[PDB]
Amino acid sequence: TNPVLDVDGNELQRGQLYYATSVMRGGLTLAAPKGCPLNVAQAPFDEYSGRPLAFFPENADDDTVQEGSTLYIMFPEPTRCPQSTVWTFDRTGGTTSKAIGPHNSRFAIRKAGDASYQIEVCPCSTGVERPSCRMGTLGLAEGGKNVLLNINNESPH
Amino acid sequence: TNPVLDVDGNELQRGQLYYATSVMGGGLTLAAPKGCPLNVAQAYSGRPLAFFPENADDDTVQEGSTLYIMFPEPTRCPQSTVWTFDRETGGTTSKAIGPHNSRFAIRKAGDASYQIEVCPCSGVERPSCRMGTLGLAEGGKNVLLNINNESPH
Repeated sequence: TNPVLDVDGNELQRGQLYYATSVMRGGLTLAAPKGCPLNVAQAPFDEYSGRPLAFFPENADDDTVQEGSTLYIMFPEPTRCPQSTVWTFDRTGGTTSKAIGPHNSRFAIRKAGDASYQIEVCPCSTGVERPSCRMGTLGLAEGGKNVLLNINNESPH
Repeated sequence: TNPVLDVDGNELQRGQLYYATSVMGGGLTLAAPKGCPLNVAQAYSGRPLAFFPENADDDTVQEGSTLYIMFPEPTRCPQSTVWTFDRETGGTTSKAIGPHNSRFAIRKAGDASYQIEVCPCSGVERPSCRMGTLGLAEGGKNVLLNINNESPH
């Protein structure tokens, strides 16, 4: 079909760590003030490569992530907030609080991937949007005409 | 200290996925009725685990030093897939992280003798099989011994 590749030329595997490193204006993190639900945001300083992401297709298969097929995204690291590190869309931006739902549509928790300077994210089932940097306390993710292009590079290889 | 080896004689890493398989039957999963939150349960080999020392150091899981345990997998419940002793007396799913001093029922520990075990540290005791629909996890004197084996290696 059309798998999503990493910066080395290799496919994306489910449960494996990748950085959402940006070819645009770095990676993504979990950031919110004071309290709790962390919101998905962009990494601040310059050593901040970001936090590693794990992508999980909805159906068990050959565990390869493909372009356009729906999935779940999560930061598989423990956080200071009790909410799930899996991505939710509020309808606002992306939060961390996501259940999983293998029924019919209406579930602002399923994302997807599609190409352009690499791949992109689509909060879609029948197609809703394509997130971009919010921009202003934290570089949150929303949806725009100028959209956040990122390349997925693997944490230890 | 002494590192927790996995079943192949190799150390436990952090982030690396491990199945906490029993020794006499099944691994650990997340389980509850049709209502949230989820509790750690026993049974398949279960669900994979992930261990995170509270210090970013050698990146080895070692005997005694505290750590967080998480299921790095998406769940049907909004709560964190990181462990949290409930103290009201099972293992739940509101895993926060705390660098403050003691009184934090989320950090755990490893203890040898099977091979390794678990402990709620910040210790109180060692978790057992709870048997409280599905078999949860409580701390007791009839401990639950598990062994850590790796998922694609």
